[PDB]
Amino acid sequence: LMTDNQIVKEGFLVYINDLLSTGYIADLFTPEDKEAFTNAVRNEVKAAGILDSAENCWDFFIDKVRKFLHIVLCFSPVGDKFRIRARQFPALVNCTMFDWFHGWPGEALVSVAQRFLVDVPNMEEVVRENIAYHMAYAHQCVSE
Amino acid sequence: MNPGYPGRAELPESLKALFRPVSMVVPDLALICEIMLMAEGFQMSKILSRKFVILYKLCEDLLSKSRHYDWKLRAIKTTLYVAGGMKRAAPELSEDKVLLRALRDFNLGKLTADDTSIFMGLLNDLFPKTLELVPRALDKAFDEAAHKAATELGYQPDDQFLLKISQLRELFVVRWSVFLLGAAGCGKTAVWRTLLRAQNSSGEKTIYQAVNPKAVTRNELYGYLHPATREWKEGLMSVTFRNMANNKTNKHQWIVLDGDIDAEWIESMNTVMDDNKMLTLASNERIPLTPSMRLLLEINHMVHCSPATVSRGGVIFINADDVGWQPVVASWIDKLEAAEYRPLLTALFTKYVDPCLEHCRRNFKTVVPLPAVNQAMTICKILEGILPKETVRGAPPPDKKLLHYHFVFACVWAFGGCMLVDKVTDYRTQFSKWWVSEWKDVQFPEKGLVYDYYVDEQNCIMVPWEDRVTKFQYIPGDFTSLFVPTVETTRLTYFLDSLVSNKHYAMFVGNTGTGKSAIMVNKLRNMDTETMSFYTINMNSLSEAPALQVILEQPLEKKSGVRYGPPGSRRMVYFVDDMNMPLVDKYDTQSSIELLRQMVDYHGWYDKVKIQLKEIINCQMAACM
Amino acid sequence: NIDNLSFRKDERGDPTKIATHMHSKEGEVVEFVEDCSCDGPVEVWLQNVVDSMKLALQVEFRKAIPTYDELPRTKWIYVYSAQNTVVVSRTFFTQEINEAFDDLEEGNEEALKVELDRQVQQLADLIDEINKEQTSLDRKKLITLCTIDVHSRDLVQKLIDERVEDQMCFQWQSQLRYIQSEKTKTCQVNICD
Amino acid sequence: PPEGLKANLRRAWNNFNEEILESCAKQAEFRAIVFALCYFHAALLERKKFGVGNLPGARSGIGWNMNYPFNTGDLLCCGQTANNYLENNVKVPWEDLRYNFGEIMYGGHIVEDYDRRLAMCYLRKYVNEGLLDNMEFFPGFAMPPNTANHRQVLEFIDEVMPPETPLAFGLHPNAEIGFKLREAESFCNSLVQLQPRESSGEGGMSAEERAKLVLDEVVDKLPDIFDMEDVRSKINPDDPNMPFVMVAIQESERMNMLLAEMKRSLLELDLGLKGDLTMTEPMERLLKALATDAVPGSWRNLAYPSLRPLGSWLGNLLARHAQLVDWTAELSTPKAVWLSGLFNPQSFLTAVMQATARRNDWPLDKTVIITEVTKKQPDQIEANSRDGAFIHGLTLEGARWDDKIGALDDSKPKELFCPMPVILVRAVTQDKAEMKDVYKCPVYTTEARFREEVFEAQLKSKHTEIKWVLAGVCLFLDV
Repeated sequence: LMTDNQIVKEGFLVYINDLLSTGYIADLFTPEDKEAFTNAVRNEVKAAGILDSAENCWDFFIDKVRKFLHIVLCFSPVGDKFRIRARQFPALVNCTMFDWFHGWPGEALVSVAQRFLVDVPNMEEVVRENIAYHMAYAHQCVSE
Repeated sequence: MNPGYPGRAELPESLKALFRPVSMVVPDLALICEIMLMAEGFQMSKILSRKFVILYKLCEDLLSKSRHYDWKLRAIKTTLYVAGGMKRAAPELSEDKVLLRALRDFNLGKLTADDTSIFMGLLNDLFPKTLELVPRALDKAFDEAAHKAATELGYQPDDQFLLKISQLRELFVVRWSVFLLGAAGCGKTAVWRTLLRAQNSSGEKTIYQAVNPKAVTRNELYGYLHPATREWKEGLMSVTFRNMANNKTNKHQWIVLDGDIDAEWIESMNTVMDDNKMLTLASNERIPLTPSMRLLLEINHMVHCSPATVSRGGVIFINADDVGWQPVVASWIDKLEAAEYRPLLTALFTKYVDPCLEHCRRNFKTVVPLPAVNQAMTICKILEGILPKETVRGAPPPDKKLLHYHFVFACVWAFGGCMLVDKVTDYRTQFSKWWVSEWKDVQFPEKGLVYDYYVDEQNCIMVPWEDRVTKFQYIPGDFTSLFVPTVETTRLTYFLDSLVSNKHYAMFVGNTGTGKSAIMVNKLRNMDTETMSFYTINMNSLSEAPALQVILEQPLEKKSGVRYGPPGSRRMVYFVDDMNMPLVDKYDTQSSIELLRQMVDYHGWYDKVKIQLKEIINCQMAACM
Repeated sequence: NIDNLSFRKDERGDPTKIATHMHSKEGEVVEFVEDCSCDGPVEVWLQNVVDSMKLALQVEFRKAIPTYDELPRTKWIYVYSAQNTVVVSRTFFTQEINEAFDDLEEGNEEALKVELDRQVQQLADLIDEINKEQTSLDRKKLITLCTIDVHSRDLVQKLIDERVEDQMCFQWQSQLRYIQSEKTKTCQVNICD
Repeated sequence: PPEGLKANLRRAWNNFNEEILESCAKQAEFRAIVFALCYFHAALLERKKFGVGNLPGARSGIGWNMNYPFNTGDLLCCGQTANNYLENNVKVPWEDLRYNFGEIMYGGHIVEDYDRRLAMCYLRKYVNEGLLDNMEFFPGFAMPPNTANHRQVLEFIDEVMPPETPLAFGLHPNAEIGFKLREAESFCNSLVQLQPRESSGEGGMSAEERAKLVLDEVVDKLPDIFDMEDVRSKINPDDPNMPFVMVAIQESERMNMLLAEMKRSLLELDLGLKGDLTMTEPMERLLKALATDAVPGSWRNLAYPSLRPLGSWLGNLLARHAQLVDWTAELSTPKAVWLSGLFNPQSFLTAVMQATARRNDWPLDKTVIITEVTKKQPDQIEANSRDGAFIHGLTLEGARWDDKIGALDDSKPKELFCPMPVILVRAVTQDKAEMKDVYKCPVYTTEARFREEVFEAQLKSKHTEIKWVLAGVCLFLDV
């Protein structure tokens, strides 16, 4: 899981690129990483019931990553560099299960107001939920 | 000095007792040229100036200007030098006739045909008696060996070949900095190939050494004292120019360079690119060019350079007629030697190729840029795709029928095969129907779609590819986004199969996951994946030509030759996800792309640091964008 | 003017510090009159040999006047140095012009035609030795004289159109002209006053 | 600085000391010339209050086409050399100094001969011995021949008053109307920069207008018949191997690309404002050009009237298209065209000259331009031909094309702007008649900039060419 807030350099997303568009990175793997990592994974797949000539190691390699990595995004598009980097590399929209986060609903106001206003002295419920739905109302007024 | 607008400018404010304004603004080109033509030994140089300086004012005012047309006094001087020198080399004539050989060898190289008409008119308005105009010249041995080479080259020796090699041969003895300003498909390759092979057939052996200037960083090709070590790094260009400028003073040598340029890596060549012919280096290696080496640059467009830059180099601007779509067709005709079918096929290239050509030209139009000469190369690639399965040594009527089928298919797949696909504005199947409305020797199926139709070659019936809806599969395995081919992919992969049967293939244009994965895994699984071995790379806007080159060479065994080869006997088919991600440079070049063009053209490479050939043995490509 | 120096022999070790003559700025050897030695206090013999260069040029100027029997012949062009031939052409032709008006008296037009003929035949032999054999440096001399000739005939036509307009008018006043007060050994070049 | 020829003049004096203003009457011509040149300097400054740059208005608002840098240092240096030659020689050969004080000391900050001849003629209107006899600067204010004591004439211009007639500045009284037109539009765009609005000239859409595709070697189409000079279409000795045919072919093609460019930019007006893969920054910046009513046409490929709002400028841009999309393909016939519709008017000029060359001259030489002045002797009449071309709508500014000559129109209505209605010009080789009877009229692609000459002309001047250039006249594209 990686955040635009956590993203300090878009070079990071470059090193996420071949993971997604290509399927696996060579962008960040230093040559020792590629070489020794391949040496370990090939022996792993040899142990994984697949004894072959070549190229079947990368198959159980795909097993070990994509059945265990499943990276998820948490960005906001308002940074228009969002689509800029996708224009720089298709990985951002290639195989990416987009999810509308939300805006943020008035129901969130109401229900979270019950969720947390529950403990606030004075407990008085008619007043506290007049408050809860007043704040729903007021948050909607502030948004408009 | 010279200011910006007439009479008004931006100058110092308080410097006010030091100078006195005067304006030296009129070019005295008539006077100066007249001077240098007495220096070029000319008597009516008065009148010669009177005519010719105004001639080039009017050429500037009238002729369709381009990136390679100039009449500034520099090239003026060059022309006058040529005319005077050959005048003292060809004396005993009117000065105007020598002037006209100068014009003939000078402007015809760069100009177009409309420019040619204007030029003839400007000439004969001032210079009647056209027997003067384009005065007589013979290059018998040159053009005979050139036509010979072109026939041997397979390219059609369309005497625009002979015309162009005449210009180039007569300019080599004049100017050593030369440009082959052509285009994609221009066969400038063929031009210099005829040139150099023919001169190899006639002495002064023409050893050419190709390179793309936009391959790697300027430092590596150039060479340099190291910016952090101060050791002199050897330069590919300078190493070759020592091997080339020296010990190849023996005989006429050639430095070939196919590609294009940008005003970034030239500005230091100003001492060898010009007459100075003296490669001064930062480490001061001082490599002198001698008149035994020939500089040439096979190129398309001058979209980045100052006129003064290309002023040193000459421009041989080519006509498409010599390497053209019909030259491609008859070049293939040379390539086929089906001893009995040669009489038969030719007419098809007129009754099928031509009508389907004009149909595709206007009756339908696209949004994808397509070269028609490449459509001729496309139909020819279909031809060698289908040639081995044709044997005219048998009975002539079934052979002629099956071949007529083959060729009408070849228009379908080479000219509607490049047409706008479905889902834009009704172009693909409308092409197909209007083309099968023009099949003549063999029956045309208006049933269903001829698009759908493989054709049972004997019984002459046109079977749908829905006979091959198979294969079918969909299951997560070592899974990601999943794909499976069907009918259209079957026909497409059969097309590419007939291609790779000749080791041929084509690049690929389209959106992501439009069948791409299905197609690639399909072609991979069809035959020995040792041979059908691939290499998938998405190449992005930020990783570039060296970042491409490093990710190129992992499957590249470097075996004998030395060649960039595949590991053992196999035919790699490297895959490119999206080549249209990489960024253009400041001069609008995605030098990774041009590096790929270098890979595919020469079929090999030299490392930026090494001086070693790494040719290409059996590779193929798979390039989407 | 001194690019380098040209010496006699290995007097005082290295070639004679007696500065026999300078080496031409454009690359050639041009003779002095008096030859002073480099070994002395620098500036003094510097002044000496520089003034020797000056005096050499001006006295050979004095020499070249009647030895100009005829035009610069293939004899006279090459016998006299580049500076010799060009300076003579300059000042010779200048006084030719100064006479050529007859100072507002009839006779100028045919004279102008004759000097234009001088330009013609002069350029003719210059071009001839461009085409026939001539030393590259002497060919530089040839093109020098051609490029003198072009302006000379330019001025011929200039005063063809400027018909009667003499020193009393502004137009000849405008032109380059040499009061040869070589009575004092000076080429008092006197354009507008 | 407080200006005015009285003020301007007496400190122009004060640009010289007494001993170099007041001196011996031996050099009485010295003080006369210094005083005349003081007024001359003053008048250059006064007319320099006029020029171009924001000019659809006053022709007399052009003190200078290309407004040139002058300085008082030049004044003092010329005073030095004048005192030199007048202490030296009180005798004066005029042509000498009349070349000197111009070409070699003043004329160097100049690019066009028109202002050079303007200066030399304007002075020669007051420079002679016949102008050394109580010389008239302009009636009402003259030169007193007491030219020894500067203090005396200094008194005299304590008695010369500032309020000089506009023609006492040598210029007709028509500077004022267009002069305040200039200042009016100055207030206009001033307050424009001084008042904010959003999305009204953007709220006003601007993608409502276009021309369409033009010739692609497709037709020979002929709007080339009548102009009241060439009442009927003509063909004469021409080069139809390069007539205006292919010139206009490439004109139409280049403009077809230009229009397609304005299209593919205009393709995203609010599409740019509402596109993701189709945002257009250059035309996004020109959106204000649309809104600020400033011609976003910047893809400069043909000459044009520079100062015109979007409505007039671009509607007449379409009119230029129309005029030349008609005037595309006319089988060598060059008659009355707008010199603006020509997608390069100089290529057109070259075409018409090469047409004339087969007729008006001979091979290896060229004809010369001169104008249609009527009353030519009836011997060898050849007029409605390629003897000259035909144009319509070149503004004959500062005179009037009446009696088929330039008639005086300088203090009369519609005088800052007269057009040429239409002319059959004359291309000849020996034009050696009627040279001082004519102002040497130029032909410009503009007056608002005076950016460049197309070529010159020789129109019969009703009065002296001196004050005719003091008023000036030429032919142009548009307002």
